[PDB]
Amino acid sequence: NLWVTVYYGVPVWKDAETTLFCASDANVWATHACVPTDPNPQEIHLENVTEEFNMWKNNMVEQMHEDIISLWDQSLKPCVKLTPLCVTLQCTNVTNNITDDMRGELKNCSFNATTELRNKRQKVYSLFYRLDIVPMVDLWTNYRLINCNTSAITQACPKVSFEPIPIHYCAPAGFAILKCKDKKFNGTGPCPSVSTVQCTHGIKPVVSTQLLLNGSLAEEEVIIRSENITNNAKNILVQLNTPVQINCTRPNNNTVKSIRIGPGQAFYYTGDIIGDIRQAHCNVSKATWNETLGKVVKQLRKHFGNNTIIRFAQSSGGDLEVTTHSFNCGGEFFYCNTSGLFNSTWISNDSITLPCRIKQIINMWQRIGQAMYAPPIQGVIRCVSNITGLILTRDTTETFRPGGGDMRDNWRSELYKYKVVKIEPLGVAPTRCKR
Amino acid sequence: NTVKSIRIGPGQAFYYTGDIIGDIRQAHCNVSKATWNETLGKVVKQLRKHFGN
Amino acid sequence: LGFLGAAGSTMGAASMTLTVQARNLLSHWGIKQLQARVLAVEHYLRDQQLLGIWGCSGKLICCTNVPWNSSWSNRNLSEIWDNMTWLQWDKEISNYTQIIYGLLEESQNQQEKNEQDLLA
Amino acid sequence: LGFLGAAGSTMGAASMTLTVQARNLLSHWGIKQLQARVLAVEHYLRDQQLLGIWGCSGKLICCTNVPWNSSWSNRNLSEIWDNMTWLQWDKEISNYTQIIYGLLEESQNQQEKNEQDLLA
Amino acid sequence: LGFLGAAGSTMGAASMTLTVQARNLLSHWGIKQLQARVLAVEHYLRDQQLLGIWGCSGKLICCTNVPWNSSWSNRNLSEIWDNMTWLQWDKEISNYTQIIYGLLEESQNQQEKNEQDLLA
Ligand SMILES: *[C@@H]1O[C@H](CO)[C@@H](O[C@@H]2O[C@H](CO)[C@@H](O[C@@H]3O[C@H](CO)[C@@H](O)[C@H](O[C@H]4O[C@H](CO)[C@@H](O)[C@H](O)[C@@H]4O)[C@@H]3O)[C@H](O)[C@H]2NC(C)=O)[C@H](O)[C@H]1NC(C)=O
Ligand SMILES: *[C@@H]1O[C@H](CO)[C@@H](O[C@@H]2O[C@H](CO)[C@@H](O[C@@H]3O[C@H](CO)[C@@H](O)[C@H](O)[C@@H]3O)[C@H](O)[C@H]2NC(C)=O)[C@H](O)[C@H]1NC(C)=O
Ligand SMILES: *[C@@H]1O[C@H](CO[C@@H]2O[C@@H](C)[C@@H](O)[C@@H](O)[C@@H]2O)[C@@H](O[C@@H]2O[C@H](CO)[C@@H](O)[C@H](O)[C@H]2NC(C)=O)[C@H](O)[C@H]1NC(C)=O
Ligand SMILES: *[C@@H]1O[C@H](CO[C@@H]2O[C@@H](C)[C@@H](O)[C@@H](O)[C@@H]2O)[C@@H](O[C@@H]2O[C@H](CO)[C@@H](O)[C@H](O)[C@H]2NC(C)=O)[C@H](O)[C@H]1NC(C)=O
Ligand SMILES: *[C@@H]1O[C@H](CO[C@@H]2O[C@@H](C)[C@@H](O)[C@@H](O)[C@@H]2O)[C@@H](O[C@@H]2O[C@H](CO)[C@@H](O)[C@H](O)[C@H]2NC(C)=O)[C@H](O)[C@H]1NC(C)=O
Ligand SMILES: *[C@@H]1O[C@H](CO)[C@@H](O[C@@H]2O[C@H](CO)[C@@H](O)[C@H](O)[C@H]2NC(C)=O)[C@H](O)[C@H]1NC(C)=O
Ligand SMILES: *[C@@H]1O[C@H](CO)[C@@H](O[C@@H]2O[C@H](CO)[C@@H](O)[C@H](O)[C@H]2NC(C)=O)[C@H](O)[C@H]1NC(C)=O
Ligand SMILES: *[C@@H]1O[C@H](CO[C@@H]2O[C@@H](C)[C@@H](O)[C@@H](O)[C@@H]2O)[C@@H](O)[C@H](O)[C@H]1NC(C)=O
Ligand SMILES: *[C@@H]1O[C@H](CO[C@@H]2O[C@@H](C)[C@@H](O)[C@@H](O)[C@@H]2O)[C@@H](O)[C@H](O)[C@H]1NC(C)=O
Ligand SMILES: *[C@@H]1O[C@H](CO[C@@H]2O[C@@H](C)[C@@H](O)[C@@H](O)[C@@H]2O)[C@@H](O)[C@H](O)[C@H]1NC(C)=O
Ligand SMILES: *[C@@H]1O[C@H](CO)[C@@H](O)[C@H](O)[C@H]1NC(C)=O
Ligand SMILES: *[C@@H]1O[C@H](CO)[C@@H](O)[C@H](O)[C@H]1NC(C)=O
Ligand SMILES: *[C@@H]1O[C@H](CO)[C@@H](O)[C@H](O)[C@H]1NC(C)=O
Ligand SMILES: *[C@@H]1O[C@H](CO)[C@@H](O)[C@H](O)[C@H]1NC(C)=O
Ligand SMILES: *[C@@H]1O[C@H](CO)[C@@H](O)[C@H](O)[C@H]1NC(C)=O
Ligand SMILES: *[C@@H]1O[C@H](CO)[C@@H](O)[C@H](O)[C@H]1NC(C)=O
Ligand SMILES: *[C@@H]1O[C@H](CO)[C@@H](O)[C@H](O)[C@H]1NC(C)=O
Ligand SMILES: *[C@@H]1O[C@H](CO)[C@@H](O)[C@H](O)[C@H]1NC(C)=O
Ligand SMILES: *[C@@H]1O[C@H](CO)[C@@H](O)[C@H](O)[C@H]1NC(C)=O
Ligand SMILES: *[C@@H]1O[C@H](CO)[C@@H](O)[C@H](O)[C@H]1NC(C)=O
Ligand SMILES: *[C@@H]1O[C@H](CO)[C@@H](O)[C@H](O)[C@H]1NC(C)=O
Ligand SMILES: *[C@@H]1O[C@H](CO)[C@@H](O)[C@H](O)[C@H]1NC(C)=O
Ligand SMILES: *[C@@H]1O[C@H](CO)[C@@H](O)[C@H](O)[C@H]1NC(C)=O
Ligand SMILES: *[C@@H]1O[C@H](CO)[C@@H](O)[C@H](O)[C@H]1NC(C)=O
Ligand SMILES: *[C@@H]1O[C@H](CO)[C@@H](O)[C@H](O)[C@H]1NC(C)=O
Ligand SMILES: *[C@@H]1O[C@H](CO)[C@@H](O)[C@H](O)[C@H]1NC(C)=O
Ligand SMILES: *[C@@H]1O[C@H](CO)[C@@H](O)[C@H](O)[C@H]1NC(C)=O
Ligand SMILES: *[C@@H]1O[C@H](CO)[C@@H](O)[C@H](O)[C@H]1NC(C)=O
Ligand SMILES: *[C@@H]1O[C@H](CO)[C@@H](O)[C@H](O)[C@H]1NC(C)=O
Ligand SMILES: *[C@@H]1O[C@H](CO)[C@@H](O)[C@H](O)[C@H]1NC(C)=O
Ligand SMILES: *[C@@H]1O[C@H](CO)[C@@H](O)[C@H](O)[C@H]1NC(C)=O
Ligand SMILES: *[C@@H]1O[C@H](CO)[C@@H](O)[C@H](O)[C@H]1NC(C)=O
Repeated sequence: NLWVTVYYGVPVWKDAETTLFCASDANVWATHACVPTDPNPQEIHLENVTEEFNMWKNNMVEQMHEDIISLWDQSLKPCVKLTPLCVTLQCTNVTNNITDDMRGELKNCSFNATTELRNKRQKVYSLFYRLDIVPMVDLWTNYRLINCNTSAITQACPKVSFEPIPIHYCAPAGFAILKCKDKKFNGTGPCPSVSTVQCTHGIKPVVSTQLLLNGSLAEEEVIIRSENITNNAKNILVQLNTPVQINCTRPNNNTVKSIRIGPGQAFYYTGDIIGDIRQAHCNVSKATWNETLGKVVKQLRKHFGNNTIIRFAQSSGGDLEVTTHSFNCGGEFFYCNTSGLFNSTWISNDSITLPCRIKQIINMWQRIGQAMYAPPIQGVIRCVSNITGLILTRDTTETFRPGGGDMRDNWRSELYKYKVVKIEPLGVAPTRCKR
Repeated sequence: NTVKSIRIGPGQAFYYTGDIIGDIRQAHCNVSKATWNETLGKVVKQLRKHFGN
Repeated sequence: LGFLGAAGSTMGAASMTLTVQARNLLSHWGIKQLQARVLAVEHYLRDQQLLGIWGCSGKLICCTNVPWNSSWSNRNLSEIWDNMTWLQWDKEISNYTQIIYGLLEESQNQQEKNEQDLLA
Repeated sequence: LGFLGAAGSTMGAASMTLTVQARNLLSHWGIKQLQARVLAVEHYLRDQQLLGIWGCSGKLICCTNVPWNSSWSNRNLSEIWDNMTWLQWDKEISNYTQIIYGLLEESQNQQEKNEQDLLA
Repeated sequence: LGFLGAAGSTMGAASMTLTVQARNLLSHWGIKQLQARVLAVEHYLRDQQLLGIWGCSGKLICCTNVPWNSSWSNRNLSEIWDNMTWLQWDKEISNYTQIIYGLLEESQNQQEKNEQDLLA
């Protein structure tokens, strides 16, 4: 007769939601807070394990979201508060060689700033982007800063970069992370090849909207992942199997000056522009871009009708923060017009130039109670990034438009292959063996 | 009470009474008289067990 | 040969790696890390307390005096141990678990009292 | 029959609910929650360490080789074990506790060395 | 007779104070103190887990079935246990320690499986 035998150390697990901690590899940003990583920690193949994955229901995403926002806010705690600067600014047109594209984009404003002494004021003359100021009370030359009628602006500290240093997510003892290695995995359902890891690879916390930059590429083919593909209320995350190179610039040689506005409190502002005034822009190779969309279309036709029409169009609405391609390029915040990328209909060394707007006072996260002022950067800025995926939304003829307003989508595009489970080492089975 | 508000700073609102609609009267509380007298009678009966009867 | 490497293997093979998994059970900002460390310890201790209650303290493979009521799983010892992985077994008999644990506790209580009465 | 349900019963009855109590020993705003969890663990581990020192690890009932000096309590075996609850017993022999613990420790050290020599 | 009092004495003497040392292993401003308490617990538990793996649970002196390959230390008993202090011994055979621990683990696994097949 078979009797109960208790085994401890049994290789069994259950789905679980627990706390993960961050780690990193070896001008301070998104660090100190995380533990240094182990070199080449471990990966165990788990040769005969099949397991079910379900991105979008994955709480690792929520934790990464919370950590990034929290660390972001923490970095501003010791920085100068630009509340003494919520004043009447007198603003006129910029006296330089301005191309047509830049007319009305910059204003030369003069304000009275506070000083080291409480009883003294100074007179400062600085350039502002039009998007950061608002005219007021029917006075032709009188402006105020955009966010003094809501939150206090905090100046970001000049010594802190926003470089997207990769963050690894590590399991606590008693937990493990399972990794799906199926090259055709679309975010849900059974995964035939699942390995075990200690900690995820580092993921760069890049913040952008409609085009995902510097992420992972699909191993073989473009993969379209969505919670419910026939539900037009859902976003579609499209991973590319090839990068598209994008070259962005702010072609204006700026002089940055600073003043004290308080007791050891420095304020930074664009003083003057050397040379001509030109619009910021991004360059995308035309042929590469057309090949990229053709691949996306071929894959969309597997979910939509085959003998169909697929149309790409620009966003139909919303504010600048969601109708453009937002990204951080060398510390400056760009809002680029992608209508030059999504203007075609697909039926059954030239380049595309995207004009860009620049803002210094930004909100980062979709929040109301915070603002931040990005100090301007001296000189001219250039950056080159890889487009690794698109975020699309959907309206015969299926029409798709750029989306991406919700940041958790960016993090899902990297965390989709990971699952957290709890180890359950204790269990029983019948064995022919009695005390 | 008609309540009004102003900004006093950058996203800092202050709330205050603007004015009063109708007559101005004193705030007050109502305790039923008999109920209160019965309540004290019970309290007194118990105090008398610690104090003289 | 590493942690959970045997998860896809048959129970009769996987049982030889019990020490591999056992050793992976132990090891305001910073508070969530303390919470994770504290719960790892609490879960560990509960499993050890339970093994103690059942009289399985100090061992990875513990034979008991409780018999296998076929109504839990009427499968035979060339199927359970040679054709099923621990994950599939755990699912098969997950309903009838807080019966088995209760029986193991009762059996040990009787064994302790019988053993004291002999040592007299 | 639940936690401390036997507290008002005689020692001879209460001794059958030892698992009921053993199972209830485990599990800045909010920091005190962690402090409470940590101390619960520390107290648990000290009891387990002490049972280990005395050679009682893994058991709820442990017989020893230390004899009961009448000076601690001269009550006969059926005035203690069916006429007196555990609360009243603990009060009766509170002063003479650390003595007993010291004797138990010495007994186990003698027991471990003797056994070692017999396994040569 | 206190904690580490025997540290400078010979292994053959120091082996009698094992309980003295075992008892000293357990017990924003205030966080680093909480962290210290948590790590003290984790170190304790790892040693206990390891003793459990080797089949030494519950005891301070544990004899095993693994032999002493002379290549680790070719000194005779009446050197090791009469002259050297534990500190000098620990340094002498520090290098070849992970090898010994691995052997102890394998020995216990073989023993647990052999016993399972003797209770059949
Ligand atoms: C996608 O990935 C690419 C590749 O990593 C990334 O481009 C890189 O951006 C950084 C930040 O702008 C560049 O680093 C600078 O390079 C210039 C070279 O002239 C240096 O002078 C800079 O040093 C000064 O500024 C620092 C500011 O933090 C100071 O700390 C420092 O003391 C100096 O004053 C700085 O090193 C880097 O060169 C490029 N890499 C390449 C190959 O071009 C891109 O930004 C990523 N895209 C997104 C959206 O994240
Ligand atoms: C925006 O308005 C400000 C204020 O009018 C302009 O700054 C001023 O620019 C003039 C012309 O460049 C400066 O005059 C120069 O002064 C230097 C010495 O400081 C002298 O060597 C030059 O020969 C010339 O006289 C003036 O000083 C400067 N004021 C400040 C506060 O710097 C600014 O150029 C305007 N920006 C544009 C392009 O609209
Ligand atoms: C073996 O199990 C049978 C069937 O028990 C049912 O299934 C078990 C998994 C568990 O859920 C039981 O509670 C279920 O009743 C037992 O037969 C029954 O036993 C219970 C007492 O446990 C009794 O009340 C019922 O009248 C019995 N009859 C049935 C068929 O329901 C059988 O006694 C168990 N044998 C052992 C070894 O305990
Ligand atoms: C049993 O106890 C008697 C009385 O000891 C007293 O009470 C004990 C609880 C403890 O507190 C002792 O220290 C107390 O002295 C012991 O008798 C005396 O023991 C002490 C210490 O050994 C000794 O100095 C006295 O001379 C003893 N007196 C007598 C009357 O003999 C007795 O030794 C204890 N026996 C055991 C088994 O330890
Ligand atoms: C006893 O040890 C010898 C050699 O010991 C090795 O070096 C020592 C300093 C120490 O680090 C030991 O643990 C090492 O094993 C063993 O002989 C060698 O054994 C290894 C496998 O362990 C084998 O690969 C070599 O070819 C052997 N030959 C050599 C170089 O001597 C011996 O097997 C060990 N015997 C026992 C009983 O374990
Ligand atoms: C983006 O593309 C434009 C258009 O091809 C580039 O502009 C040319 O730059 C060269 C070098 O300075 C000039 O000689 C040409 O006359 C410019 N073309 C035109 C139409 O004005 C631009 O340099 C590219 N750059 C980025 C992203 O930095
Ligand atoms: C990007 O640029 C295009 C122009 O190429 C803008 O599209 C125009 O938008 C206005 C409404 O504001 C319409 O009346 C025009 O008919 C549109 N033009 C074309 C060719 O369709 C577009 O709004 C800009 N988008 C962003 C985010 O800046
Ligand atoms: C174990 O069972 C094997 C298969 O038996 C048949 O199929 C299983 C699924 C049940 O439905 C069973 O009742 C059937 O008879 C046998 O080939 C094997 O010999 C059995 N071994 C033992 C020890 O019983
Ligand atoms: C046990 O003793 C009872 C009387 O108790 C006496 O006083 C108590 C405080 C102790 O000192 C005890 O040893 C004394 O004998 C008797 O009534 C009872 O019958 C006795 N029972 C047995 C089992 O002998
Ligand atoms: C123990 O060893 C002492 C030193 O002699 C030798 O060196 C040590 C390392 C061993 O290898 C041993 O076999 C050698 O004899 C001796 O002085 C002493 O007599 C030895 N005692 C015993 C009990 O053998
Ligand atoms: C500014 O533009 C005018 C033409 O409108 C030109 O004559 C003048 O030289 C330009 N100045 C500079 C500094 O380029
Ligand atoms: C200044 O810019 C405004 C547009 O914001 C334009 O209407 C006005 O004519 C410009 N004035 C001069 C002198 O360029
Ligand atoms: C600030 O003023 C602008 C004027 O266009 C208005 O749209 C916005 O709602 C105001 N914000 C607050 C917090 O009142
Ligand atoms: C872009 O893709 C190329 C492919 O050869 C790779 O070498 C490069 O590092 C990628 N750039 C970024 C920023 O990931
Ligand atoms: C993802 O794969 C599952 C496989 O069961 C399929 O049912 C689902 O429709 C697929 N979704 C997308 C967007 O490919
Ligand atoms: C997908 O969307 C359609 C919309 O008609 C709905 O009927 C269906 O239940 C949804 N399926 C899932 C899995 O959400
Ligand atoms: C980006 O700049 C590099 C030179 O560093 C050039 O080879 C490449 O073609 C440019 N890419 C685009 C899209 O213009
Ligand atoms: C869709 O068209 C492709 C050719 O582009 C063909 O291989 C595939 O079988 C077609 N699918 C269906 C359902 O007709
Ligand atoms: C789309 O392309 C056509 C080509 O004739 C052009 O006229 C139209 O302005 C373009 N639309 C956008 C938004 O660029
Ligand atoms: C900006 O102008 C200054 C003039 O002194 C020159 O030294 C510097 O190199 C220029 N920077 C760029 C990016 O053109
Ligand atoms: C309070 O109002 C209720 C209204 O239903 C009334 O019945 C009750 O008597 C009032 N209490 C007192 C103390 O007047
Ligand atoms: C309160 O109770 C006393 C009892 O002596 C009685 O004389 C008095 O009239 C009572 N008052 C009321 C309001 O019931
Ligand atoms: C107080 O008076 C009441 C009513 O006559 C009586 O029942 C009670 O016993 C008296 N208590 C004392 C202390 O006299
Ligand atoms: C996986 O299953 C095959 C039989 O299909 C077996 O030969 C192989 O040994 C199993 N792998 C593992 C790791 O158990
Ligand atoms: C169980 O045995 C069957 C026999 O047909 C085999 O096909 C299957 O792969 C085996 N499964 C495992 C987990 O070994
Ligand atoms: C356990 O009970 C649930 C009740 O919903 C049932 O669905 C499941 O199949 C049962 N599993 C077994 C038979 O162990
Ligand atoms: C309380 O005392 C009575 C009378 O001796 C007894 O019957 C009852 O079982 C006792 N209660 C408990 C919990 O032991
Ligand atoms: C309890 O102790 C008293 C005094 O010795 C004794 O008379 C009585 O019989 C005892 N009762 C029981 C149940 O032991
Ligand atoms: C223990 O000692 C204290 C102080 O001497 C004394 O008051 C108490 O009664 C004693 N209790 C016992 C159990 O003897
Ligand atoms: C220290 O060494 C001396 C011999 O030099 C010995 O007599 C003494 O007992 C030793 N003390 C300890 C604590 O081992
Ligand atoms: C111990 O050390 C002393 C002094 O070095 C030496 O005389 C004695 O022989 C040693 N005893 C042994 C055999 O270890
Ligand atoms: C232990 O290892 C170190 C580094 O390899 C070496 O220097 C030392 O001699 C070794 N000691 C022993 C006891 O072999």
